[PDB]
Amino acid sequence: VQLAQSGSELRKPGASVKVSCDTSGHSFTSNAIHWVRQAPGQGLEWMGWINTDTGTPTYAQGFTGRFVFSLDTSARTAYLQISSLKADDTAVFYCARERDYSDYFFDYWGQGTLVTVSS
Amino acid sequence: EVVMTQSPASLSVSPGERATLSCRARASLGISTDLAWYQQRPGQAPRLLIYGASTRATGIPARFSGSGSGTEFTLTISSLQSEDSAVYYCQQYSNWPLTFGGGTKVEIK
Amino acid sequence: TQSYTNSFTRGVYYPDKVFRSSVLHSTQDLFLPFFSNVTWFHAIHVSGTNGTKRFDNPVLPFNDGVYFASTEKSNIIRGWIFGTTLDSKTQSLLIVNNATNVVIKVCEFQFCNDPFLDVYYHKNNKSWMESEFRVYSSANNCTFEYVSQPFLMDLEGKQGNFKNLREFVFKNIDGYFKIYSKHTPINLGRDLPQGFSALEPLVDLPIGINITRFQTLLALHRSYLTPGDSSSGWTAGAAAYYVGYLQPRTFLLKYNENGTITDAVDCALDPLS
Amino acid sequence: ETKCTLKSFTVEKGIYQTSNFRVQPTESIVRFPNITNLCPFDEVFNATRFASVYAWNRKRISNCVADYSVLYNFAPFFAFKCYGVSPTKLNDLCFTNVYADSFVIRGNEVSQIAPGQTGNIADYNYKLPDDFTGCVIAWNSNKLDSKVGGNYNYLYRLFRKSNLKPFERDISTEIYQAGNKPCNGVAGFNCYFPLRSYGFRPTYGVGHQPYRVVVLSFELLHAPATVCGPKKSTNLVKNKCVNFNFNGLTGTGVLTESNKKFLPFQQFGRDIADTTDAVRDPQTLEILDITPC
Repeated sequence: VQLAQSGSELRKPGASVKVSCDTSGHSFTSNAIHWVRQAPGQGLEWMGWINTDTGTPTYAQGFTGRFVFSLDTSARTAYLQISSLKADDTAVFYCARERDYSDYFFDYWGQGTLVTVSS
Repeated sequence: EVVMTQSPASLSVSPGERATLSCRARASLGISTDLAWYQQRPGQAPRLLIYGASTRATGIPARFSGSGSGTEFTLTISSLQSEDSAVYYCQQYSNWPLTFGGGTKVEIK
Repeated sequence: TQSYTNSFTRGVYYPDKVFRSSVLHSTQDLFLPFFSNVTWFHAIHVSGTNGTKRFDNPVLPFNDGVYFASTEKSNIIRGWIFGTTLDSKTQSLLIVNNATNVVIKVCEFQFCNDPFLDVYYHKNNKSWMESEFRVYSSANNCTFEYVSQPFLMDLEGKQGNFKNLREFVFKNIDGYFKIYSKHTPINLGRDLPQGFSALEPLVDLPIGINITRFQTLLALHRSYLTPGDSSSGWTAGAAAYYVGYLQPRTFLLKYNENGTITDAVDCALDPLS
Repeated sequence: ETKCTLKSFTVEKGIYQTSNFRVQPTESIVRFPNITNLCPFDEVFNATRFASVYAWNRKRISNCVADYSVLYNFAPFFAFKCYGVSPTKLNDLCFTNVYADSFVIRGNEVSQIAPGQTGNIADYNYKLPDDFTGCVIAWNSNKLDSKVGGNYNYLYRLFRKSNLKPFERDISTEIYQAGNKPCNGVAGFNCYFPLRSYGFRPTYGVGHQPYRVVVLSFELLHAPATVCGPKKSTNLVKNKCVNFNFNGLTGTGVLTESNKKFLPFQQFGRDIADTTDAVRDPQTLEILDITPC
């Protein structure tokens, strides 16, 4: 519901950005944690997820190649990496977690992290 | 794949009046009430309100009530307040090109 | 109320879906003979305080195709029922038209009691009329449906003297059902105008069965244009409900240079013909 | 040639009429019938939830155009077993009806899914006729249908009155009478509950892991076609002598255009000698004009 993520960050264009999501605060009966990207003035665009406890990423049509999915050693926190930043690639990234197994509704959500690509 | 359609694009009605948000998905054989409703306040992350056909998640106020089956879905919120001014999204988890709607911006007068 | 009148040169349709232009073609198919008589059946049921038993839907044999024509405003006549006994021991068709849909099905319908009428039957003061339904009583094992776009439509006419006369002809051979429809404008003064018009194919449906019965579902919920008399034998009246029977005749059409049919001649009417 | 058509080596003076002069055609174009709506195969091949093996769906799919060349990427199937038709020629065949069904079973009973089999799954759960035709598609689904702790979402019946009929589903719920004591219900000795639950787990090897199987049933009855193939080949030609594979013409001409105000629902032109002079265009609906060499 109110999961913790990283704070707001400023990155130069073309660099890499580090995004995290705290999840160990509760107990989840799910093997998947998802990430959501929101445009500044448009609707949501689903980006993908990474298989928790397995480490197998899942990419979308337009969110592969430059978008990197990764996990931690303890397999409790989720991280998001984006490289080759462009001026129009700025967005607010959110972390979401589902509730029940084989149930794919995002019941729990992170606090949100905003990154800016400017000078 | 499925390009999920949401209309109207934006609504701004007087507080205290039910606002129907048409959420129709291009599903030929239907979705079997596999719909989820998310409300995204500017800033913080979207919050899930309704999962499934009409039943809501734990802690979700009874004002947010939705319905629908197969292709036609409708969400009605009773007694809109100033804290409900956000953008509502609906998702169909039937197949696995997981995608959301276009997003309807709800404004408070 | 029954009356008879001539059917001079109406009841001709495009034989095949093939195109032709400026040619004289000869065909052989079921057709309505020229200068034949068509019987009129009228409905009389109005007023709430006063009234009489309606019995205004005679049931016709439907022997080897029929010709249908009626002049109304938008939706007075609705749907058609076929079958052989129209009971629970036989199958019966349930072609019903809706506001923006048409419902066609075949099933083992038991009873068809009555169209729901408030017995108010007064459109002279209040003319709010819809939502009758409840024609058949029960269904049985059947999984056939033809939910589709409605067939008959209303044509807007202004300043009076602009009404449309519908024409439907029904064909049932080799287990298939055929419907030809065409809307003829200009119905100013002649009940059956003279001239020439042609019908066009609309739909086909593989029904089957041995249909030898035909029922009409006129909506008596709020009717109008209801004169009455004791006409019988061979007289004239007013019904807005036309019935004609087809015979296997031979025709000869005069295709125009635009591809349409302008003239025709019946090959067995007159020795000159 | 004059000597050859007279069968002599000497020809007196005069004028003779030898063989005919004709321009031979070139190239070739093909078309497909006037069907455009595509078949939604993604629901059956990819679904979020699957019913039990006893609750297998018997659904009807038709009134569309099936594209079998796109389903190869929709599932990691490799077997693709077919009985009455070659796997390569499933596109250019026209069928009135298409049958689709999906259910979840254990891996050890996957090879048993075939005509002529008997036993655990071929007599109590799923049976097929001897004259079956079509194809069989199966793939592994261990990573998305198994739980390490235990998955009880799938139930299978193992006690039944007899072997159920093929093409049928038995969804009766009762306690099998397996003893002289009256098995009224609930449970008890000699009264066993037939709905044993699966225990899919990653610890299982090959045979016990949860798999997924789909079979498509066709019949070549003499009924009008409803779903067929696509394919375009050549686009069009304007002024050339070309062969045809159209929607009922198969002509050979120099068809350029028709400027006549043709009636909407009329395709094939004719003349006083009953000769085809018009073609309905499947795409632009533009009438052509037959003209010989």
